[PDB]
Amino acid sequence: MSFDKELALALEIVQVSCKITTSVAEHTLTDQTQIKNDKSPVTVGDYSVQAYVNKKIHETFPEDQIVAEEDTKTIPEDIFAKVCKHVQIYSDMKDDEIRKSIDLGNSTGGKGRHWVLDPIDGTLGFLRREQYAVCLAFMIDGDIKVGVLGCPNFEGGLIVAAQKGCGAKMFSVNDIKNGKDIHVSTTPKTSDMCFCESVEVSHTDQSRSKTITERLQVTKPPVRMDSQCKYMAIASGRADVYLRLPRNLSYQEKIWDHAAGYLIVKEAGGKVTDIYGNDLDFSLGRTLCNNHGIVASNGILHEETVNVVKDVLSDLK
Ligand SMILES: Nc1ncnc2c1ncn2[C@@H]1O[C@H](COP(=O)(O)O)[C@@H](O)[C@H]1O
Ligand SMILES: [Mg+2]
Ligand code: NA
Repeated sequence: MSFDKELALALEIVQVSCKITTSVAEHTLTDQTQIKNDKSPVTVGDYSVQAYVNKKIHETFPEDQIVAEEDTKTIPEDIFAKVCKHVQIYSDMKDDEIRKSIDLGNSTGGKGRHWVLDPIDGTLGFLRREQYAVCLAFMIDGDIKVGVLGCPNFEGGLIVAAQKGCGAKMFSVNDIKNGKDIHVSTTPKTSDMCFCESVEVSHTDQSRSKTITERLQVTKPPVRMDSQCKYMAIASGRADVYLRLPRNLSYQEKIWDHAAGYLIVKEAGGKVTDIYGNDLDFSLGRTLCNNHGIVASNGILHEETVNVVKDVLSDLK
């Protein structure tokens, strides 16, 4: 009823993944960047991490399906070229296996055993040379069992990991053998809360979080940061609350944006719901289709915050 094996695999490959991303970042970023048709960026690093991880997962657990962000549908010839080369540093795949590996990420989730991957979470914070994450989780019937977040730029480079029921833990990117426990903060007044949110204005409503926090009488200004590294701040007590605020009722959050962090905050003693206080349902596919937005906190302040968020956002459509 424990998942030691799934968890040892994830720490192993998230840690290499981090080596892969730091080394991709050693070069100029432009000639390594693609603009998806939807306008979002994706880099040589995303494809390299996802090729390596799907390969390692598929070798070790031949029956599990993978849900991951990227695919090869369209991926320019010269980017692919560089992926290939970054990949062969860590495994012997020919350009063939690499494409096949990246394309294993097409599972629709739901029943059974699924791995959930963000090869680079917050790709923009990666071009920004600021916060970003390799995000891996393992679930069964939409219940998260293992979550790993590797964050090469946060406070020196840190890896946090949790399996269900067994607590939360922090590692250096350099040593995944020696970890420490990790518990959310004990902050009991919302006026003393440090709150966090995305840097991008398209990913969260920063005008309304201002309103919410001003009502909660928050003194300090938001720390704006990219990626699931926001869940990792909640979990280690560096931040108090984390808001992700929608502008409509039609955006559905991707499960590779939330699943690893979700379990890590809960194991470290906090609470994660949506903006109406409902628990996240990871069993309805590739997105959290029965949820609207995110509230992640240290548990102490959750309902107090949710009440004010419900209200500032009762007009979504
Ligand atoms: N309209 C949107 N609302 C919320 N999240 C989004 C939206 N569009 C894209 N995203 C996701 O936000 C993630 C990055 O969030 P962040 O790093 O917090 O800015 C990406 O992985 C996107 O999938
Ligand atoms: Mg990404
Ligand atoms: Na992402």
